[PDB]
Amino acid sequence: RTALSPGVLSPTRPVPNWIARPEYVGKPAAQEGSEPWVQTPEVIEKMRVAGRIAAGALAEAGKAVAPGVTTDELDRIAHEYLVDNGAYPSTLGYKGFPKSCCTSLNEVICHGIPDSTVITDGDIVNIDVTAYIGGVHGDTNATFPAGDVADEHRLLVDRTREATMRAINTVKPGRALSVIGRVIESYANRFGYNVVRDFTGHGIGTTFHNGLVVLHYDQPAVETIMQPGMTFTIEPMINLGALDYEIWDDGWTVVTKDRKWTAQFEHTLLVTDTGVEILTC
Ligand SMILES: CO[C@@H](C(=O)NC[C@@H]1CCCN(C(=O)C2CC2)C1)[C@H](O)[C@@H](O)[C@H](O)/C=C/C(C)(C)C
Ligand SMILES: [Mn+2]
Ligand SMILES: [Mn+2]
Repeated sequence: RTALSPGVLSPTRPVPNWIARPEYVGKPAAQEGSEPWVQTPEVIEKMRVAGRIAAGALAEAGKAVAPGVTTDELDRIAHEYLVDNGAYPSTLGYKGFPKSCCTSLNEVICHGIPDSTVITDGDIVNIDVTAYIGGVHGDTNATFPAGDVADEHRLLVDRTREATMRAINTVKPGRALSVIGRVIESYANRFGYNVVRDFTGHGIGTTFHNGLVVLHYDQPAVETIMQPGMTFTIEPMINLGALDYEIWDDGWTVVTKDRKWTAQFEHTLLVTDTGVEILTC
């Protein structure tokens, strides 16, 4: 279709007061980045709840992807799902972000802001929802087709889901963390795609981004070894075109400079005693 441009935002959606806010709501920055990478058994139990709720919200919003829907409506459905299940939407009020999920159409790499933009036939849309409940976070995203998606765009989406799943399969105690981005990038590059560098996955727990970084490209200089009880996301963004990007005037929305489309998937993972468990169903 035509290159995207910003629509109009709807007003802030309320959250029932009884649902606890993360500490960072309304503040310039979050108190995150230096927390332990291995979680306690108590926190891991809590993170199974938050992950399940985030995965339900993402699935409910995904069911509404269809030509003619607005990205604001996806956000209303995600928001409603989270608050009906007792969870706060972690994006809402993180460094002022104004909505309860990120909706990233077509050439939007990440961090799209739900708004009056109407989806049309052929579009792809990433919906990224995080839930905060029991003092911990759960983060997941997926890219959904709207209507009759072109073969090159269908392939990019299915190969980005494959890359994410291949990477998840490598996770176990003792594995070098660098294998994740080796597996993602070696697979994506077979088809000539380019793996985004400047946005990464991350440890997650009682804080949204806890200071652990997970790269999605090949970077053998990272020495980090995976430990039982570590919790982190794998969330590669994969481009049909070049990596060069621009940020919109809202200071959030990241778009490819060449306007070629891009796809993402994300799960929150637990390193178990023997392998990996997807906490976001
Ligand atoms: C692609 O998006 C991921 C992403 O930017 N990661 C990079 C980390 C972003 C925050 C700062 N970082 C840290 O290491 C700091 C320790 C805190 C890098 C992000 O985690 C998404 O999955 C999440 O759903 C959206 C979060 C908002 C920022 C829109 C609310
Ligand atoms: Mn996310
Ligand atoms: Mn994330």
